[PDB]
Amino acid sequence: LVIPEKFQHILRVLNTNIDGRRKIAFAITAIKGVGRRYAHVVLRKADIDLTKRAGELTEDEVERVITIMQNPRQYKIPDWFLNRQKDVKDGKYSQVLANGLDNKLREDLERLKKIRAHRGLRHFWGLRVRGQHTKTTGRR
Amino acid sequence: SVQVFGRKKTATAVAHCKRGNGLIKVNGRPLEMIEPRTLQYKLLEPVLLLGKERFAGVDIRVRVKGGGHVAQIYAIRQSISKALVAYYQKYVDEASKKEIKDILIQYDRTLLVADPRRCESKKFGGPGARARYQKSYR
Amino acid sequence: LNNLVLFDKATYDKLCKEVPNYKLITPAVVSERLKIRGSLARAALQELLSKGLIKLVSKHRAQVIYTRNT
Amino acid sequence: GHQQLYWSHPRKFGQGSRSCRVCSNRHGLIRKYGLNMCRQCFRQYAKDIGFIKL
Amino acid sequence: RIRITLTSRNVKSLEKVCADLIRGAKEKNLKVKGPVRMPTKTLRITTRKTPCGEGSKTWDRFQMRIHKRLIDLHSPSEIVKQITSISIEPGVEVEVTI
Amino acid sequence: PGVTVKDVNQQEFVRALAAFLKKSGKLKVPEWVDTVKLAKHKELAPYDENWFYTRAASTARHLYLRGGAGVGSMTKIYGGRQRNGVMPSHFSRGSKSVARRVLQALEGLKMVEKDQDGGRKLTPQGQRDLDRIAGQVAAAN
Amino acid sequence: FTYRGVDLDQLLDMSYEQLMQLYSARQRRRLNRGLRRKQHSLLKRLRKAKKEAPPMEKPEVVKTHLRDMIILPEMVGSMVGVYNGKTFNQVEIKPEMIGHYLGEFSITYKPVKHGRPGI
Amino acid sequence: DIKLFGKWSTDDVQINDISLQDYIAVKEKYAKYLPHSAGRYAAKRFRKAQCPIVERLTNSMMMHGRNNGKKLMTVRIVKHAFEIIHLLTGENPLQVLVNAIINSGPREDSTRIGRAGTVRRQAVDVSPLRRVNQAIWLLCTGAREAAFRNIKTIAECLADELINAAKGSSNSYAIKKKDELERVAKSNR
RNA sequence: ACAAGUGGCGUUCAGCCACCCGAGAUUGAGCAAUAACAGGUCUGUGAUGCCCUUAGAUGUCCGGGGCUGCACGCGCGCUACACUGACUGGCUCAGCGUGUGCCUACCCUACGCCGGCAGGCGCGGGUAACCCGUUGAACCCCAUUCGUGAUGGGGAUCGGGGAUUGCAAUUAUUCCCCAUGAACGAGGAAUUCCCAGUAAGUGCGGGUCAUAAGCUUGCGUUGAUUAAGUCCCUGCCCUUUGUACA
Ligand SMILES: [Zn+2]
Repeated sequence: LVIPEKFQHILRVLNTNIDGRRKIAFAITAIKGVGRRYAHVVLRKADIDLTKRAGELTEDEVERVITIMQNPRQYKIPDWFLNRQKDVKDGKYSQVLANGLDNKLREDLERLKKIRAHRGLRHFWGLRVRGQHTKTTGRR
Repeated sequence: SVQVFGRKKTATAVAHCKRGNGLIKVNGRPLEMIEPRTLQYKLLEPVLLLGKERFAGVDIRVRVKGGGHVAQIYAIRQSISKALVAYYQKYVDEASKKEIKDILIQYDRTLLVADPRRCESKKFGGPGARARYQKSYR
Repeated sequence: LNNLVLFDKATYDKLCKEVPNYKLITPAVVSERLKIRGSLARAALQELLSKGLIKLVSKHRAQVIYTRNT
Repeated sequence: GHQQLYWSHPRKFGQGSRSCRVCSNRHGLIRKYGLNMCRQCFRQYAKDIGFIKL
Repeated sequence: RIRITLTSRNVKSLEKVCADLIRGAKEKNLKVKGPVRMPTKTLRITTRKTPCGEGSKTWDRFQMRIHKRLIDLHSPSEIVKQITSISIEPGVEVEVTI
Repeated sequence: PGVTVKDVNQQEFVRALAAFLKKSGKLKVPEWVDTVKLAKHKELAPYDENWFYTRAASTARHLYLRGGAGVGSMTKIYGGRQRNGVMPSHFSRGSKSVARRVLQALEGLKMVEKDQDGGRKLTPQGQRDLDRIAGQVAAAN
Repeated sequence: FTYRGVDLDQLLDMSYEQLMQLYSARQRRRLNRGLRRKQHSLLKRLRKAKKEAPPMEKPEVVKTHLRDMIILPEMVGSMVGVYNGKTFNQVEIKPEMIGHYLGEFSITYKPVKHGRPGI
Repeated sequence: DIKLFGKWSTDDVQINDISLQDYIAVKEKYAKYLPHSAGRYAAKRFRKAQCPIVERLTNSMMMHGRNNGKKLMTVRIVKHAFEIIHLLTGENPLQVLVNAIINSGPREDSTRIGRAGTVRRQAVDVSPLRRVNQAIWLLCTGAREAAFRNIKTIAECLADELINAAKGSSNSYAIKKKDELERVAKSNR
């Protein structure tokens, strides 16, 4: 309960500054593609007790979090959790994390802008996309 | 042997009181086992007020239904007090009933006398009985 | 608010040598004068009851009450 | 006209599948208990059915 | 074991015909268990008053009550035809099953 | 004295029956007890990973109090309040998968049988297994 | 181009039953509940237009009134007027358009480009 | 021997004013076990005064709309706040509530006149029941606004508020506003 | 249950106030006069008067489209701006009512099996105080964690997938899984609503409905502060008064 000598005040893992003063499954939420419902089963399958702060863990279990986190399908995070369950281009089952969800997002946006389907034209013009009224709401 | 109710609201409690070696059981659980415990003294108010010697011949079994939780508590204590007073008027002499009714009424009148207040109906033009909608002018 | 996530080196003599001389010991008591989080307050002030220098006066899910044992 | 496209649209499950049983309108109906009248034809014949204001 | 079942929208004609039927069955002294008062179903339809929706939005509340009773008796099942010939008053209708 | 479930405090008794349903090792634990949400309204998995034994403990207590119940009434007992975002909140029912697997897993250790009316009830053996645990919380004060 | 891991070079040999496993739930729901005579006779005239071209030329323009049709993978190459209520807009179907609706390629309204407020 | 919360004697506490002697109902008839009575008390003029003072105290903590209708939450809050009085000060808490309400009702006040929006106010004095319920309103403000945004929870803040009106420190929003709205009646004279 | 009994006030008359005995000492809604407005409705009408169109129809059908569009206002509402809280487990309680249909396909659902959900599949019950249903409702209660951070509040916008309805869901109908974390930290001049089971908090039925509620209509549950009065404000009625206004 006293700070260890192995206590970390920051982590910078996957190039986002994870603060060492917060709890672990709420420290990892800055990576886009893990939220909390992914996080608590990540620390369920990585076999770590949840109670510790971000600095209290050693580097070996932390790298077990990241290495099991990148391919969760090896370690029985099951198939309905997945972020892209059928890709347009690959067709593999994947859970896409911080910098790859962004690239797949703007490629799907620009693919919609290329082929003259509706939703990317609604995305480009400045409208709500999913059928909303913008007569009264959403004014900037 | 009496069974005499007490009600506050659509919550209805009736105690089954017959002769014995002392008992209080509200639907099979005793009086120290009811869920709200910030209101624990309300059910115990005849036990603290009358004393356990005044209950010393009876077996009281309380069966409740309906209402909320707090209205159910306020029907439990009223049904218990009416149970002991109905037993005391039928089987004990009436000056003991007079003593128990001035010790019970003067503390709180909901122990012996019911609550005539019920929920008044919604009418149109507003979300409750009295409240009305916001009525823009311009 | 910039609070401690775990105890520093000279926080333990403050936790052990100021706090049983306080009149009222709650989890809202130590964190104003210590700049700590309330999780340290709940866990550490629960652990002192096994050191036997406080007495539990009340327990609730929102408010816990301890004091000096005379 | 042709009797394979004229009134070929399904008149199950619609607002045009139901109408007032008196006045041939479809709007503001009262569907409960097999009345199937619109609200105005309820209010004309209301005491004649037995629905009484109390 | 024949149970006669009465239904109406008004209480007074139903009370007269149930009293008359139990008087005709208590004058011949069959075993009759008394009238069992089943709960009343209120058909309520709350419509708006205005035909074009312009005014101060006053609402209209209609209702109709259905009063549902029965008498049950143990007898020969062709003695039972002679009691239901006095019960032909309007309103109340009679359904008989065994 | 004679100690049944109805005479004792119900905050400790379900956790002591959960301690017995952990410590026997004859309650089966299926493969997906550690990744699931427990209805469509809750946000997260349980804090304590011992939720399956606690849920089975309370389920057998509910079969102690009122039998003649099934899965579809076990979801009526175990519903809750759905926060819906910017819409009003709602009451939304509990999961039939957890109740089906808990009640078959409680049938697996010969503690629970079905009712004559198609739903569920206790055995005499499952009656015994709960009154003994009520007898063992009865001395711990 | 490869769609769900399957290019068009191994997609044109599949039946609708093999399409049922890698499409979305909307189109799988549609081929579950099944198609009607209008789209199938449209498919008849689309096949008949696509046979009759010299192999660098397009098919002839077969227009239609159906905005709700699936892109089935055989239709890649076609020039189809899909009726938006005034106009039959010309689609050039490529294999990356498979799985979208036929009314996505006939746009129904104008870009809203405003002036002054009124009184 | 009616004891409040099971533990509080009502036999000994000292109302040191004459004007609130029939308007703080704490003595022997109004000794009740709980701050809940579910009463019919505000149905007539002047039956709300001989509601018990503890029952008015827990009902006036129900005030804002997140916490409307919830009584047992404030029964729990007043229970832990009375235990906070007995641990921090160690005197009978019913003297702390009596001293807070007797000391903090403002004895002079101001009225608006001036024909509805030109401000010239006039000083008059306050009726004692208005002093009692104004004191409970100025004691329930403060503490909720001083535990609105803080790390301090409400029970220590409310019990310290009743302490801070019982001894008269001028951090007390009951005592601070008491002095302010009596001194403006001093000023408009 | 009547201002009936008592005390007081009261031109000793209308009544008003207080208090016992009492379930109860202003429960709430329907109903609604003389007579008028150029109030709304010819879009409820096989109620209609006339004018209009009446076969390259303004009848009538089938098909795509529309009422949903957005440099922008105004109003009804919902959800919140958190520690009385949030999240996770346990515990225990209602009540108004709905339920297989001339026209016509459209229903309440027990229980068992398979899934993490919407659901899939089958035997049953019900035209109702019988079956769903002891309607195991939410808030409230009891312990865990969180610790004042735009944070674990806010869940707006935005991606892939699965199911249901239907002839058909694109301009996502609905639902669930995962991801994303916008102002917002309690709102200024003006103003809306309200007096006891009342405001408010909180859910459940009815309507519309092949799918169904941020609306409306009811039901209950937890349940208060404050007033027991005035004509200052806003409307309105009345009496006296002025007219060349009808
Ligand atoms: Zn009608």
